[PDB]
Amino acid sequence: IEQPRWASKDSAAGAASTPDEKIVLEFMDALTSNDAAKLIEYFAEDTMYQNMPLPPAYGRDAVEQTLAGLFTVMSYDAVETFHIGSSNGLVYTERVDVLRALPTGKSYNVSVLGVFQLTEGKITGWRDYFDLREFEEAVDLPLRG
Amino acid sequence: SKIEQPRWASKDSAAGAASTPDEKIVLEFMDALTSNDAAKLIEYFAEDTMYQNMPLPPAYGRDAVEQTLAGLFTVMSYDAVETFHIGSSNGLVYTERVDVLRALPTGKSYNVSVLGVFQLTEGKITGWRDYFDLREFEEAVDLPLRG
Repeated sequence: IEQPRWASKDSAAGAASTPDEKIVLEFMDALTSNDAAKLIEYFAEDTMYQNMPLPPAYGRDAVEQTLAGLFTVMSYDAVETFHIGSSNGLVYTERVDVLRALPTGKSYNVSVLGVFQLTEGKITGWRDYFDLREFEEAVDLPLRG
Repeated sequence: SKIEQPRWASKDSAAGAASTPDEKIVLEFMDALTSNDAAKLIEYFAEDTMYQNMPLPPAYGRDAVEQTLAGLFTVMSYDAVETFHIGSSNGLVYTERVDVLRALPTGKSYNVSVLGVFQLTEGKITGWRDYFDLREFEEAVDLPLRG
């Protein structure tokens, strides 16, 4: 994967400085496992999940339905984290997701900046920011259209 | 014109406010965004800086950054910048906001969900990278900016 001009090679910024940062870094290694069963155990029952160009999931049940649904048509082949920071109960990861669109077998590097809210070491919020359209026209999978 | 705060926005009262010096810089820069002045905004930048709204190409050095900002203000006006979350670590500042944008060609407005990262040394911006869904904004205000 690409390590951009702007991504500092002070390779921490980039490592976990707080326990939450270590949880978020752990969570994203579970991402490449591609099973929403293992991922959902990091969530509190009162929680959210929203890839922002798509509609949000609220509560633990809805989050599982969305994660699972994603894995029905896509796969994480790699998650690369350049910058990880945290203030005020919030973690921020500026990373790159390597996604294989399952129905078309095609792959893409999604540049993504995410925010996680943790509460007693449980994810109470997860919001991924990126351009949905450039993912779609690159892997032929219009996830909204 | 007015943003209502989403139900997921952290209720920690500090999350909303500037938690460090770097953060209040980045917060004030955000208000200068409503000045729609690339020459005013370019002030906040160290000169070995960069800028990238992430569905668009990166601009490196203040040269491009001011010019890139300049080209955007040709078809766009920031009406408002509502910052829900702001935090910092290891020299970077992150803002989770809503940008109330208006297309000068069509007059239409759309509130764009942004997570931005600002790289700060100096007290001067050395990197600024906005993440958001571009297609959503374009369709909404009818102003193709990539297609």
